[PDB]
Amino acid sequence: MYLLIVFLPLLGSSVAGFFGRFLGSEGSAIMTTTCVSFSSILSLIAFYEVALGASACYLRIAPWISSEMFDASWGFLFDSLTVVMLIVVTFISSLVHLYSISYMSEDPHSPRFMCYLSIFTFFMLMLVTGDNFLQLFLGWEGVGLASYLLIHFWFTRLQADKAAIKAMLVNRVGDFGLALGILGCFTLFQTVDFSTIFACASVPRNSWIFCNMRLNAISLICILLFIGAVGKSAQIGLHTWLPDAMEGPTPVSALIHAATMVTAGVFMIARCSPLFEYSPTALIVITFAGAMTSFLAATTGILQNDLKRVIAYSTCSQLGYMIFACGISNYSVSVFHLMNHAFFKALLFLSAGSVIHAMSDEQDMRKMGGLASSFPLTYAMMLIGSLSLIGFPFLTGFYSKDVILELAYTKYTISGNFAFWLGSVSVLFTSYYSFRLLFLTFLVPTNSFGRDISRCHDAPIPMAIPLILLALGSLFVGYLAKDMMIGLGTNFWANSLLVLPKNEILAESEFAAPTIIKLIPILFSTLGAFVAYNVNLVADQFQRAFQTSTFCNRLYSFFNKRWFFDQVLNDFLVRSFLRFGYEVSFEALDKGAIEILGPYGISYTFRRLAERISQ
Amino acid sequence: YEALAWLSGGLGFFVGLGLLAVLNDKASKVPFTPRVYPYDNLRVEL
Amino acid sequence: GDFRAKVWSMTGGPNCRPKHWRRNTAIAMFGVFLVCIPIAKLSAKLEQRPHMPVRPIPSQIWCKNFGTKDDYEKEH
Amino acid sequence: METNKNKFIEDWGSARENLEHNFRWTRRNFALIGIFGIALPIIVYKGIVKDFHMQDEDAGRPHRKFL
Amino acid sequence: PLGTTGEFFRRRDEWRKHPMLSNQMRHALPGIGIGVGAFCVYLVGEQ
Amino acid sequence: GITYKGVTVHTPKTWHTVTGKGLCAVMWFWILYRAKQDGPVVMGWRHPWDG
Amino acid sequence: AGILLKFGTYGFLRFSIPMFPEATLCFTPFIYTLSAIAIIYTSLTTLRQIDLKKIIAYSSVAHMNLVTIGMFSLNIQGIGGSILLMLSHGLVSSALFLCVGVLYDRHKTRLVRYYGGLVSTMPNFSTIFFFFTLANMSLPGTSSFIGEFLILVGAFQRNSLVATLAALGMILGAAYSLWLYNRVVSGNLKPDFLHKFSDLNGREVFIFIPFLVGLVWMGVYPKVFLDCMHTSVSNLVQHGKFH
Amino acid sequence: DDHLSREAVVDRVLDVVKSFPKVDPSKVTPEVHFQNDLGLDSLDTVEIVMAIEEEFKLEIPDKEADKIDSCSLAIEYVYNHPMS
Amino acid sequence: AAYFARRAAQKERVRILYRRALKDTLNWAVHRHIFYRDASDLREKFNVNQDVEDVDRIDKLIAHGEAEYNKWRHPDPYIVPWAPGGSKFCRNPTPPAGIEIVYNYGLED
Ligand SMILES: CCCCCCCCCCCCCCCCCC(=O)O[C@@H](COC(=O)CCCCCCCCCCCCCCC)COP(=O)(O)OCC[N+](C)(C)C
Ligand SMILES: CCCCCCCCCCCC(=O)SCCNC(=O)CCNC(=O)[C@H](O)C(C)(C)COP(=O)(O)O
Repeated sequence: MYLLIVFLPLLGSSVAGFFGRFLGSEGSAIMTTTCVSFSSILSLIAFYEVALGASACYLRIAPWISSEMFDASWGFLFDSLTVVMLIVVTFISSLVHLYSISYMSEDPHSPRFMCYLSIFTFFMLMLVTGDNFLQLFLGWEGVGLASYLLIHFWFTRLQADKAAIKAMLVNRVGDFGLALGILGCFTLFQTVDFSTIFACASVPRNSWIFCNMRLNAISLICILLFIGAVGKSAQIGLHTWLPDAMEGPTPVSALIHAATMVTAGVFMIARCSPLFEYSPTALIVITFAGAMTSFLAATTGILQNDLKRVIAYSTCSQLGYMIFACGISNYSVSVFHLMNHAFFKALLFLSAGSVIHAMSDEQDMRKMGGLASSFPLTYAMMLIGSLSLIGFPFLTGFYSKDVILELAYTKYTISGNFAFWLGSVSVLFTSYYSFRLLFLTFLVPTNSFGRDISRCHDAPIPMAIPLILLALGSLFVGYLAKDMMIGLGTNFWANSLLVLPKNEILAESEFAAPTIIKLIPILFSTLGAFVAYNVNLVADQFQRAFQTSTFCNRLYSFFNKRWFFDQVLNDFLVRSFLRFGYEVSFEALDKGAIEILGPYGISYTFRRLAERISQ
Repeated sequence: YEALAWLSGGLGFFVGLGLLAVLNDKASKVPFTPRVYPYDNLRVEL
Repeated sequence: GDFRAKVWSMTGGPNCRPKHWRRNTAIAMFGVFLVCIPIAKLSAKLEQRPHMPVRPIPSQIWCKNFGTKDDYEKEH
Repeated sequence: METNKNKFIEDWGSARENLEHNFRWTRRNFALIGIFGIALPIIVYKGIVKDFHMQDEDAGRPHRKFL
Repeated sequence: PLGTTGEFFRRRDEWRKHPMLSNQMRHALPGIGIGVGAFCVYLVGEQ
Repeated sequence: GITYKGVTVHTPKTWHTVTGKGLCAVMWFWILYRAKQDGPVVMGWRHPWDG
Repeated sequence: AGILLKFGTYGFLRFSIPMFPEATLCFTPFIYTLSAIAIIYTSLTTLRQIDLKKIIAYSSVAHMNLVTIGMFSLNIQGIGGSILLMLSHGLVSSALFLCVGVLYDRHKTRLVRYYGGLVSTMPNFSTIFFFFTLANMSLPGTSSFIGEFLILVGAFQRNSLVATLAALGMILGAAYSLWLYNRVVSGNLKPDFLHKFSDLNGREVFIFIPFLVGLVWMGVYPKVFLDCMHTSVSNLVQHGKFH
Repeated sequence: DDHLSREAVVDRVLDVVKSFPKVDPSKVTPEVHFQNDLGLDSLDTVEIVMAIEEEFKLEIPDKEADKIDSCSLAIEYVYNHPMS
Repeated sequence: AAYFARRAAQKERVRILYRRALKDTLNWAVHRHIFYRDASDLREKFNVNQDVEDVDRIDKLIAHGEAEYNKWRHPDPYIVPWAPGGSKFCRNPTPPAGIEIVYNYGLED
């Protein structure tokens, strides 16, 4: 029963990819959807058997690496944190498979798409259910590979190839970080299993010799794990691959670039809660980077004019808040935001994909105008998604998006006020662009061409049912989960999370916080909505199009080009390494100096020495 | 080369804002005492 | 695909849509069910579940290991 | 089945293959070869040897000669 | 308007109106015409 | 459907607009009901009987 | 690239490590520096290659150099991972060079730029090449990962600097491996010099099947291989180490 | 993907040049040049080409966009493209 | 004089400049209602002089116009999706014209 959940997608993809000719372009899709749907059904069964019926099940298949106390095994970890992640990943995967039967119906390569996403779902199930680092690393590298593959779905696209390669580059930097962290765990605790490090992670307090100075092990391991997760969680170190990775198909950008793999590092750091807890130094940089990214994405996403690109910055902002909520030792609030976000953000992408499918793929908000009554269902879907994105009061967004800032204020440190300031400020920009998306599209006099208007063709049945399910989710899931995940002492995280008694700002927050701060995110959101209305519907002659010469248009280029960081990083690291990979080595090494004074360059004196001994 | 200064300047804004948080000293203005728990602040539990 | 109809395309060509795919789909579901039966049998055979459930869960209908790990001293 | 192999490719391929004829010990390239031939190996050698020395210092054991 | 090219653009794209979609400002919140009515009826009905 | 002067759009489906309107109405009702019940709780007007 | 590159490592594991134990300790840092600089230099050199053969010949050099880092780090993890990665390379490099050979025996180019976007024409070879260059990446579940990660673990038991450079070797190894994969199997076709060309016949599609099964058997269950060697490796590491 | 024939294009192409009021919408021909017969400037000609660009969704490259000064060349160029 | 070759580059340069300026101001003006006055002013600007005869007042004017245009590029201009630079060019491209694939290869004798 419990082994099935992770192997149905794998087996279904294997058969649908090896024998995709037999099942055709539709049988493969429907069977993959069937397999993932029953996987989600057994995931719900496991959720009932584990979450409500609190009893974690543990099963071990066979040792993977049976060396000197490196006993990595194929065992599985099914705790409360695992099941709440499963009921997200497999549910969203099944609904995206349903969505992609009709969306990916005119395309030739239908079975390959299904098999790709199904092996990817298997990899991420292995990640989530993994009992030790190596299995977790296996699923993590597998999901990275599958993300690269889906970016590379249209191989003939030259831009998509480069985007996938750059995504692989940043993912491999993350691989470096996380592999070093994982191995550093073994050199300390002589194990990689979750249940051993957590049981004994407080005893050691020694400092290591890590190649430059003497550093504490736990702090060093946590820093290395963060360097591993920066690429996967899309943090300040390396997160330039999300906006450029939207060249792939919409459903994968809908399914995965918004729900779980972007939060895969979040789930990883939450899983190892009683390892980051003993290093207060690490939590500082976690909060710092979370605020940094939540501000960067919000600032960069306000001047974008692309349908599928502007929302990627919103997803990056959400990742920033998730990392911040992780750094406050309140991962329960972080996973609460995770489950709230996985509904409405996926809903927003699915509605956008439904719109873009009907308008013949014209993802430029400069074009679409007022045809909201043409697409009322999708309008309602994305309205629910965007309102949950705002944190609309008494909706699934408010139960986390306001509580995170409230907890941010209640902690008093140097970086705490900084991070709280950035989180409060980012609300304005996030609301501004999330409302400009609804304003410049479907709420202004139309500018789209007649050839796209005449098409119409409202979203059919296959890609409307998942939209309906996500809409009904991101309207009541937050309310039904607020009490049962964060209930001021609920029995939902017996072994999934370790809450430090000292860094436990939950009880004092709700009562000692002023009433004014509990409503100021709402005021910021309303201010952003009013600003968007002014600049997009009334005052758009100078506030939207400014004919400035200097010092103002460069500001327009600054936010649009993402602080020019996509160019500085390239020219300063990738270009430099590309040049110096050959310039030094292939010229002044290998064949060269080792050759001119080596085999036959000038040591072949015998040819010049031949006609001197016959005298 | 012009784009390079924005990365230094942009990070300069954050450390400048980070310096402001240092000068603000949010840590010492807590309206609450440190938490107290029974059994010697859970000494046997730790 | 003018030439693409000549390649084998193990997972399916550009637009294959074979003459009889529904029967292949049905036999595929039957094969998946047959191959996942032993997976279920193995899963029910190895599952510890150290803690007893608070309420009767749909488990313990095929799983017999319940509360078998509250003896953490005779462990190899 | 053999490729056309147009003429504007094999010349560059042989130039990449036969680069051994273009080397005249220019001073800038002499510094470039010298640094990556000696200094970086020396720097990394000091790195590992001092890492071993610092590891042995904490344990208190005398340092190996490491010739 | 006047300017020898603004009017030229306006004349050809007079279909941009399409009265059903010239101004979708009445339907910003399509469910508020019935939602508030249902809410108020329940408010006065339960009491 | 019909064309204005060269652009014609298919009529939106009945099973789409009806569900959109009804679902918007029900979420508005849920929002307003949640405001009625625990509105004073999050605005500090009254505490949930804990003091 | 399948056997001859093993003579040096096997000779080190037979007549160098046991007979000269304290000499091995005294020469340990020098080998670390040589292997690290070899890994880095070869990785940077191989990413600007146009020869269809050297592109993976340098990968072989990088893997063999990474072998010595844990082979000379006296440890049960290091040596065990050394032989496991050695067998893994003996399989994966052989498979890659067979793929290059079949590519060359049809077109006779010995270049990289000529081939491009042939996935629509040879899908079976595309999948096989993807799996082989995927194993070269050192994915967990493939042959190279278990051995190579064991080498990293064993070296990090001894030293903390050099094998971090070894791990940095794979931050570019995987990158240029997928980039090399994308030169050939991706993009639009160029039927200006690729008029006619076929896919693998019955011989060379079956020849890879032992490679595939051995690769997956390495990846998912390497216990049987580690089972037969833990006595010999432990005896090797403890020789002349009385205490 | 209907591959609309020329007879389905000879009206929308003529619509923009009929809507052009600087010249009388009474002496326009499918074969006419705006530089001599209809007497247009050297600047307003590209305005009609751009208007066609919004009329029919297709990007005409900058290289030969200005070479189309006759109404025959515009319809010919939009018809010659397959995906028009 | 009387050589249109020298007078040529002025005409195509100014016409292409008008085209690209119209494209960039359409990029700037998301709403077509505010685009009307912007386009009117843009065409008036190119018609301000409209009467140059001398060979000294032709190259400097176009150079100044091009240099000022270099300051306004609108980093993200609109591109048709299937155009060379859009979101759907080379998505599912038509197969090339002619290639053949043989079947019997590597047989015996
Ligand atoms: C160390 C390995 C660990 C395991 C990794 C497994 C991950 C999957 C590895 C293969 C992924 C597929 C990549 C194949 C090459 C991609 C391009 C290609 O050639 O695709 C082939 C084949 O497509 C496939 O992807 C089939 C391969 C199987 C994919 C599914 C893999 C499932 C089994 C692996 C995972 C099993 C579970 C784990 C096992 C323990 C043809 O595609 P068509 O759609 O037919 O295009 C037609 C070409 N043309 C237009 C020109 C006419
Ligand atoms: C942020 C940057 C600040 C703002 C930047 C704004 C940039 C403004 C650029 C302005 C550049 C100009 O004025 S460009 C204006 C150039 N105008 C001319 O050359 C007039 C030449 N006239 C003629 O040749 C004949 O009358 C005739 C053949 C009939 C006409 O045909 P043509 O027309 O083919 O020439």
